[PDB]
Amino acid sequence: ATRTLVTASTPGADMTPGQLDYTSRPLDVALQQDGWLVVQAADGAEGYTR
Amino acid sequence: GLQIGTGVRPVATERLHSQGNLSQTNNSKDVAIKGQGFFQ
Amino acid sequence: ISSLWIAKTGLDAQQTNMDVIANNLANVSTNGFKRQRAVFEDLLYQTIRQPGAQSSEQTTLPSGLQIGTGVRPVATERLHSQGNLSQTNNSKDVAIKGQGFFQVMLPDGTSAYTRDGSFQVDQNGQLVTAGGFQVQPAITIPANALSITIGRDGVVSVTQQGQAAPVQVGQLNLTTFMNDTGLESIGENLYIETQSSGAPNESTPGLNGAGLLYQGYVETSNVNVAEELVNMIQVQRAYEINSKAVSTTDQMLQKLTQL
Repeated sequence: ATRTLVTASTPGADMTPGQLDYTSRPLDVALQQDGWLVVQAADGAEGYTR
Repeated sequence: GLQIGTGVRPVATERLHSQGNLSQTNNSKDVAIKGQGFFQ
Repeated sequence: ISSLWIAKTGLDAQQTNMDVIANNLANVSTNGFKRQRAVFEDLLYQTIRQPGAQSSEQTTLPSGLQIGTGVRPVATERLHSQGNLSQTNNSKDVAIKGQGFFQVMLPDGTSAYTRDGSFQVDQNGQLVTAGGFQVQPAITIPANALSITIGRDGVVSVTQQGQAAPVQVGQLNLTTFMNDTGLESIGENLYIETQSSGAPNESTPGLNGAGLLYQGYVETSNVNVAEELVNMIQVQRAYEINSKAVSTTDQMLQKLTQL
């Protein structure tokens, strides 16, 4: 057994918080380290975003 | 672990409700209020 | 290639240090802020050939190969020094002389400790911090108050229309920790205790090694720009050097793969 192929793989993501800018807009929100806002996706089930 | 900051924002602006100096105007209808209170 | 994976760590360390410097410079005018310094620490080494001793009186160099791994940021410590005092002439500004933190009740029940003294009266009279969070010892101010005074040992009193004598309305104690460097910091100039620092102990000012209070003054941040500029220059130069290393190893690898 010598041959060994390689296939690319992608884990989920990196949830490192991004840098945020102050826009002074009254309804622009920034979350916590591990916070998520919930929205209603197209299919009906809720989804999480930042 | 360690912590990294992200910046600064202004949060509030406060007024100094102190007592200012009085200047005379010799006008019979000029009123200077000394202390606390407001005209409605 | 190991060279790329080492220079990547070098560049990341320089980037994080630059971010720390930028954060220190950005909020230089905020009150009760303490500067941060990031300390780095090298990773472990791999010994490929053991340095076998000779002791043959040949004055030969030791023959041992030991490769490094890179650099990581290990900690970011804040310097808890006494900053300057700036006078705002406001009757509800308190500056701490020495060590100690006021305690604030967060909305989710927990308590956070802050050194920034800028208090305002709410609609109900309760003393709150700029942002709406209220002070834990729950000091309240009656209406129709001529003037509010705060003692040097955290006793707050007020004067009414008459009676020719002020009436106390509360006590303003403060908490202390054994190792104040290890407090996890969150926004609104808030700090919370963790396992790194000891359990807080509360006391009136002037006792148990706690600082006094000055009314009408606030404590400015202890940021020294003269060394911040130097650190920024050094960070830039080190980043450029690591970029040069990346370019060199990429060029030699390209030459290798030419054939």
